[PDB]
Amino acid sequence: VQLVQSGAEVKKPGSSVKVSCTTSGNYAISWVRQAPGQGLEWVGGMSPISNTPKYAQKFQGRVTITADESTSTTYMELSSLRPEDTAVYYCARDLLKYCGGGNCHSLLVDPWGQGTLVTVSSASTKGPSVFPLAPSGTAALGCLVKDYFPEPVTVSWNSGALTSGVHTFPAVLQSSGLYSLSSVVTVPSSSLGTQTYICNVNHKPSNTKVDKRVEPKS
Amino acid sequence: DIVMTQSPSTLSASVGDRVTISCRASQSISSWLAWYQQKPGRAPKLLIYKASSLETGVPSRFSGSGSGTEFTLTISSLQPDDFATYYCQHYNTYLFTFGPGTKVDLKRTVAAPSVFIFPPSDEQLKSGTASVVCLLNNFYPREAKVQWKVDNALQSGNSQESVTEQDSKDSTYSLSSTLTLSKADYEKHKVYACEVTHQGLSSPVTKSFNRGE
Repeated sequence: VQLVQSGAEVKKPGSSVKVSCTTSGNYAISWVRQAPGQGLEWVGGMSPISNTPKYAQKFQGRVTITADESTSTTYMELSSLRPEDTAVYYCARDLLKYCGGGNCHSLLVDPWGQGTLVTVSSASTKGPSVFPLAPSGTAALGCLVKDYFPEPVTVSWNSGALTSGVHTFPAVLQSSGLYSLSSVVTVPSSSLGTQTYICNVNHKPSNTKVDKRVEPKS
Repeated sequence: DIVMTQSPSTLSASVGDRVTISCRASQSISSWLAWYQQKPGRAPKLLIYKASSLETGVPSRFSGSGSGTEFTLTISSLQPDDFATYYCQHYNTYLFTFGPGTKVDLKRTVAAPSVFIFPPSDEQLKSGTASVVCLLNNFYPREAKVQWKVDNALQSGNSQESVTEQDSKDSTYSLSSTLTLSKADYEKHKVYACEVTHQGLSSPVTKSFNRGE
């Protein structure tokens, strides 16, 4: 069994998005989202009892769920998009599972879809600026990868030859609407000034690649 | 109307421990309660429904109990696969409503962070902004406080933090805090400091620099 979802979308604030879920061998489908750093939030779905939509109160008046039985596909259309609607939207079958005293109950059962990311933003695709985090036992150094959109960037060190001690942090969304991240590495203090440390930054959406050597400051 | 809460928000435990986490409903919901497991960035998985019924294929170390307003999920011997966030969920014909989740991480010994501060690069300054970065490396547990001080004045509202997932080798966390100022504001002050409070440190550790030195 599989639920196949439509693809990731970048949408302007105020616009609407329509995400789809198609079953692989008709079920009632529900939608649950997860915004970055937040918990699971049920949006709405088709009821397996009434075969009509049910919505969470917070979205009532702004979401429409429909189903084309002829294509085994269910759709969630969310309008008047806001920044806080940026989230991964998952679909799942809402399946009647048991009854008690003549009342039957449905659950969101496995497997869910893989999720669809909807990013609500006015930002255009843009590659990052890369700045050194220069080093001052064990020393730390790094690269600040600033002002890119959308996610993701990747960072390697010394073209992949340096992996131990690396931490590449999750990106943060800045108030400007652009993402930023740092990648750091700890090395022996004695190696500074003899060895060369270069961060290799790739941002595929903008096809930007930047290499930045990170050295002690004079 | 119905509000589901969970406690504790976080739990640290060792492989082999007996773990119990709690879920509360703001009004009685009989046995209409399910539990879900979620690993980061992956779809959740149903564990328990009807408060105590194990979903098909779920390992029997999971069990649930409760009725009315108070529910619990118990893992009789926590296994490596079980570090995850657990959500309870009330279901009825009209809605589903999830609790906020409990994250279960892997216990290890306390480890204080190693702290580093990085001034803005001259190159970034040439474009009009100053990012100052404070790094807390390889610490445990997760709770940590970073305070930025600029000529002793405590900063608020102008920093953002990011944390790594627990490391698969040494079970630690690392954290960056970034203070962002305009070039003009950066040039109004001299001493830039990051003060870190963590229970592995008897006293907070401060790393600082003087602008332009």
